[PDB]
Amino acid sequence: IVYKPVDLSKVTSKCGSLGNIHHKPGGGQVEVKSEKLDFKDRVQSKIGSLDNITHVPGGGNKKIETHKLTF
Amino acid sequence: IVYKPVDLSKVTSKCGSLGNIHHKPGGGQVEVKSEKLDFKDRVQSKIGSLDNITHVPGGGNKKIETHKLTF
Amino acid sequence: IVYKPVDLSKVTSKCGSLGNIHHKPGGGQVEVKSEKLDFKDRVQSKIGSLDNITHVPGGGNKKIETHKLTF
Amino acid sequence: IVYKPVDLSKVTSKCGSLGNIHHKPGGGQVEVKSEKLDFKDRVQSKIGSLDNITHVPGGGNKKIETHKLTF
Amino acid sequence: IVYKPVDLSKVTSKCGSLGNIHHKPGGGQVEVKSEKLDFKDRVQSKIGSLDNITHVPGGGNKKIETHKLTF
Amino acid sequence: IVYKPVDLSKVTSKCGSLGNIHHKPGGGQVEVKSEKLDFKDRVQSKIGSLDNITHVPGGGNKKIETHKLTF
Repeated sequence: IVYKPVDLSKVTSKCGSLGNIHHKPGGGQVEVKSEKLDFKDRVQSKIGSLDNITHVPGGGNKKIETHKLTF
Repeated sequence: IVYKPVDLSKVTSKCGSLGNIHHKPGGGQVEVKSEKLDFKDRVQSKIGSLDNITHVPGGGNKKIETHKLTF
Repeated sequence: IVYKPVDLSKVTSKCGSLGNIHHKPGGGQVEVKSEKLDFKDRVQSKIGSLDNITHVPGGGNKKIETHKLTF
Repeated sequence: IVYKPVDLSKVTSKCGSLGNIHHKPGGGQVEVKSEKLDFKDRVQSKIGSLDNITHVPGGGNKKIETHKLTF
Repeated sequence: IVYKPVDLSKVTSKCGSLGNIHHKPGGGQVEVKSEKLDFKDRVQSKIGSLDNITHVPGGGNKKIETHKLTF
Repeated sequence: IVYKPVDLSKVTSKCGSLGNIHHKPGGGQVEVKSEKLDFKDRVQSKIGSLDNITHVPGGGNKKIETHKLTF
């Protein structure tokens, strides 16, 4: 008996933002005028911000491999 | 007995935003005038913001492999 | 018996923000005038920020390998 | 003779107001205008009050346990 | 002789107001106008009150257990 | 003779006001205008009060345990 299985395989994930091109983003003009507003609860505001924000709770890998030879 | 299976396979996921081109996005003009608004509850606001935001809780890989030879 | 299996395989995750190009981002103009606003709860505000922020609670690897020969 | 009984039991009372959620109660508007009323006997009045009041004359526990071995 | 009874039981009372959600109750408007009323006897009055009131004279637990071995 | 009974049981009362959430109670508006009222007996009045009051004449525990071995 000759037992010579070969694994050359690939298992791949490419997830999120990959290989994107952003050429001169936000070259324009933003004007905000606010006089006398009242806010009674939470405010989240972004004006002209252009941040890059990444969250990756994923992307984990398992390899499990079992060999048994019983004579 | 000769046992010689060969695995050259590929398993691939490409998920989200891959290989996109954004050329001069947001080259225009944004004007916001707000006098005397009143807000009783949460406000979330974006003006000309243009952020890149990526969340990936996915993209995890499992390989499970098992071999037995019984004689 | 000859038992000579071969594994040359790859298990790979590419998750988050990879190989992106940002060329002259935020070259434009942001003006904010805010006179006499009132805030009774939490404010979070970003103006022209352009931050890079990464959270990676993921990306963990397990390899489990088992061998037994019983005679 | 082997006398090995086992009690892992639970006797539980959950009585009154438990695990309730009250989100922004009384967020509205109450106006009371009274000009020239006359009251010849006891007045008890609540306007917009929103109190929490708890009376617990109950909720007591009794355990009685008795063993006898007679030979 | 082997005497090994097992009690894993649960006896539970859940009485009153449990696990309720009240979301923005009393968010509206109440107006009371009273010019020249006359009251000859006791007045009890609630306007927009929204109180939480709990009375629990109940909710008591009694466990009685008895063992005897006679030989 | 082996006499080895086991009690790991629980007797529990949870009575009154437990694990409740009150989020922003009484965030609204209360106005009381009273010109020239007359009161000839006791007045008890609450306006916008929002009190927490607890009375616990209950909640007592009694445990009685008895053993005898007679030979």
